Amino acid sequence: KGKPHCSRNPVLVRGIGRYSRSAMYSRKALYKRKYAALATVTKPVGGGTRVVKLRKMPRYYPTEDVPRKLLSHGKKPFSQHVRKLRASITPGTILIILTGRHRGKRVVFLKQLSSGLLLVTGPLSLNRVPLRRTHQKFVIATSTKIDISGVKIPKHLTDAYFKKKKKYEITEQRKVDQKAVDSQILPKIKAVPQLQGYLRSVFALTNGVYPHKLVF
Amino acid sequence: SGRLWCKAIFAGYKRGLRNQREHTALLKIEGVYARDETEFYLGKRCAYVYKAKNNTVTPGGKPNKTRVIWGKVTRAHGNSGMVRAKFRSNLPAKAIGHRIRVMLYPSRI
Amino acid sequence: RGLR
Amino acid sequence: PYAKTMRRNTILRQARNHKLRVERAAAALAAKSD
Amino acid sequence: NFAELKIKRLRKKFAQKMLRKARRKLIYEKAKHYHKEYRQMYRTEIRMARMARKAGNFYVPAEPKLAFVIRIRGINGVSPKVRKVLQLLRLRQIFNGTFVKLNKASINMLRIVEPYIAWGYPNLKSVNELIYKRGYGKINKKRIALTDNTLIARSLGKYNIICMEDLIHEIYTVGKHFKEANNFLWPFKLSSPRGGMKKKTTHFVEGGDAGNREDQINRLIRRMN
Amino acid sequence: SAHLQWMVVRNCSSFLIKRNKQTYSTEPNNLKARNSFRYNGLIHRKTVGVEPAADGKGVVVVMKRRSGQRKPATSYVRTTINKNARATLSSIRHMIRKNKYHPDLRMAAIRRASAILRSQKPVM
Amino acid sequence: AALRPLVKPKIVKKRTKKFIRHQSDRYVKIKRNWRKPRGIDNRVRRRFKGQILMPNIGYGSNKKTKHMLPSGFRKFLVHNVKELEVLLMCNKSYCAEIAHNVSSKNRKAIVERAAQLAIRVTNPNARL
Amino acid sequence: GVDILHNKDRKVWRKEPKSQDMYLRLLVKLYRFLARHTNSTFNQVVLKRLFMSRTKRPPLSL
RNA sequence: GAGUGGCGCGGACGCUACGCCGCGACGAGUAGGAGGGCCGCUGCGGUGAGCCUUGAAGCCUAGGGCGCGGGCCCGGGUGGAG
RNA sequence: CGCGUCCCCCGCGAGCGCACGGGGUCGGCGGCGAUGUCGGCUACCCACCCGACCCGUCUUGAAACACGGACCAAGGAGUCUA
Repeated sequence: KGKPHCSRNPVLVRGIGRYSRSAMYSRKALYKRKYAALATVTKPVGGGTRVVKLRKMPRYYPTEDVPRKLLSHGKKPFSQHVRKLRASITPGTILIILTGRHRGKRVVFLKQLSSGLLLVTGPLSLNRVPLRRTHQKFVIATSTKIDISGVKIPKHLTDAYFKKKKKYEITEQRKVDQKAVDSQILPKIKAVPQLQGYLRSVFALTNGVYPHKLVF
Repeated sequence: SGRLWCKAIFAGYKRGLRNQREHTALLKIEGVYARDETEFYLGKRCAYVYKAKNNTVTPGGKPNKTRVIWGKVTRAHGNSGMVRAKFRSNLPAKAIGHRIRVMLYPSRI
Repeated sequence: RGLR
Repeated sequence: PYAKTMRRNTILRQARNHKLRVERAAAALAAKSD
Repeated sequence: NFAELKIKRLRKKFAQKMLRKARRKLIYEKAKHYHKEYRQMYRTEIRMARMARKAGNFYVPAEPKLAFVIRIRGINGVSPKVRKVLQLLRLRQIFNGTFVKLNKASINMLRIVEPYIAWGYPNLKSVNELIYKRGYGKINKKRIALTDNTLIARSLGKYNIICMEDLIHEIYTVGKHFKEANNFLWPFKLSSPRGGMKKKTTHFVEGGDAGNREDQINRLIRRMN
Repeated sequence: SAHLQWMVVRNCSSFLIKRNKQTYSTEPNNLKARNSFRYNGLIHRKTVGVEPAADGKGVVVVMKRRSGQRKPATSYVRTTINKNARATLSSIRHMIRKNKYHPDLRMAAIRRASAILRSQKPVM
Repeated sequence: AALRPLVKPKIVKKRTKKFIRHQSDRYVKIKRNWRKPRGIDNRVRRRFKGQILMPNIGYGSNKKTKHMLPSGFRKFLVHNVKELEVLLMCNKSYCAEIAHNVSSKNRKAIVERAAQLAIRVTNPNARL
Repeated sequence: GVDILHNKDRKVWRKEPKSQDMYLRLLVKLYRFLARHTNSTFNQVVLKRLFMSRTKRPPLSL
């Protein structure tokens, strides 16, 4: 028994401890922490009893096999990957969707979801886009923000909620959660003037427009 | 509604003088005329869009006649704002002096 | 021995 | 293995020096208010 | 009985572990000593130059012991005396590097392969960079990368050079077993100079990039390493 | 002896079948069916062989007896195993391990036996 | 479906075209079959820029992917059903190719035997 | 791009007996193992001599 | 290293040793020299319980492939005895 | 960072976990699908950019205003004996 105290020394730089191993001996106080020195489960049967084995041997062997691999270290599965946000992607930043069906549409960013996909909502009243996911590298984070400091996004909408089950029909849950969240964002966009019509408008490249000069 | 790609004139091949290397392509993106104006376009996706005789399936809807060779801006090339790109199969030489599309969507803004 |  | 020690000492020494330089600039800002 | 047998094997394994920890500690404390040796070496010449200038006299320092030699020209159209000296230095390829210690014998060998080499007096940093990044040993006449200290310790154990910091110390401060530590190091396969040369063919003094580049060799080491 | 009459039949045997950079041997007791000093069914004193049965169903495990080896009419003991897949292979593993009779041919004999049983099993 | 091989590595080839003989373009007497040119002035021989390439050992394919069919198997050439039980245990990496001059009535026995043994045939439905 | 003469890159001694004599070939098999797996120099000398031509392993008189 | 005193019946691949495997450096070439050819041609001794009138050799081919190459193997057609 | 002991001064604790650690993995996804489309590099025809003089031979030096070669098939030149 013993409650695990979180790492006694902080991290100065990645892989480097703040305190050396003389400091750390005193920090952990080891001067008063010194130490000295299944297979076949039986079954009753209606001329005696029998000994069965859960995990009993295979009935078929293939004519040729592949051997086991070598062992590597830094090869994590996707669930355990460290997730980045680009610094400009601030919850409330007005993105420009670039790739899919809703390309060129300006859309309010809500929050970074658990899998690194941006949960994003251009209000369905304005843009005709739902509570939809997007990717960071397929948007443009504009220098246009509104204060989303207070309002509570439902927690049950997550990366498992948005996954395609397998024509598609909009559930009543989706429509309630849409007008639930959007009822709290619409007064924030209708506060700052000319901003609802700006979201309703579509981004495009003109003649004499080069993106390397425009601040957006 | 409107356009979502900068216009790159395919200038010609990566080459010396008496020896051209067809694996790399030299792009001239319109507007950008320096090496300190072409940091934005490094890593972006490029498309040589053309149309040919037969029908070829389209990702998103109906089989059309239109076709693509997807590329990728790798480097800046020389002092006056040209760009090295590299395509999944080598570009055809009939395309020299023709339009290809610089996309935005390995986006860094 | 001097760990004990 | 002494590399870890040298790197840690270098980062700490640079941090302290920067703090002292920032404090000197703060003293200059005090003097320019005076 | 076997209780005894595995107990003995466990003891012999633990004995091998504590022998590793004892050697490892020696590597740490020798690196801490060499750090202290280098800083007092560095301070001394600034002290001696100051006390000289205070009196109003001059301090001519020690003429340097260590040279780094880079071959800049290739294999085609080369004299037989220039060939023999270049392969006595082990610069058998364009952009190969070796350390050679300066005496009377080696300088009169350098000045007769002069237009084919660009050499000078290296820095502690350059000696660190070359032996850590491009460090390969001549173990069983095979060019093997110095990834561990058990290569250097197993080869140069007799001369008390048991780690990379020992190797770098014996190279930099031209010691006793420079010969057996320099001949251990396989000649350094450097890249092409990034930024280009000035001019290959002519001397450093007359614009070019051949002959003796006294303290300026460290800049060429950065661009080729 | 084994190594002696290997050096005679390694390149110049009736059974040797070289083509397409591949070398097999069509020997009546070779299992894995390839030109080797191990799997050769004629060389050795001890030999294990797995065949399909005289009829459709079952396998036949062939054990070359120790005693008389210039005596080819009595040299081989044939037994048949028409059981389920697991109990067929278990009998072979108990014939090869628990007699200490070519323990290096144990796994190769179980793979061959399994292939014979999978062969005489109908297609959908 | 298909009888899939035990491993599918992607069979990378250094060259795909043939090594056509020098001046096989012009003459009908000159075959396409390769012959190293030994003429004292020959452009191809002394490797001029933009001439016909000569084969080297450098062009050699990977030892893992050598003689491997597009599918991933390796061929064995078979005349009768006595030459299939050879392939029985070499099943997942090797496949049978029934020879040119095997009669119809024998192909209908080899493929109906190889179907039982689960061995792939590269030309299964030839004559019928 | 390195100045080596390749004249003397190959070594011209025997790695195996030219003879297709099987009994000699089994002795060579037997002594390759002992040359490899002992710190005896005798087995290395005997193995090397088993390769040599009749004009190089002459008849010793009684 | 070795002695005498103080339940469960289990464990991949391998090793044509003329084979399989590991690490390092290298690779222009006429006359010329050597090696390796599972490159090819025609006949003899062995051998494949080889192939073949349910179609052998030969020949043609925008067919499918293999080999660094010499070359080769399948598909379709023609042909009629090896 | 134990004292029970060897100087001149003043020999086997126990676990669990994270990883800049002896060479890449996902416990991540998204489309399109039966005479109108998917794949097929090599191979038939064509176009475009770059490169690109016609072989053999004697010669210091051959694309040569040096000689042999219109085109195709079969034959055709280091052999045997001492």
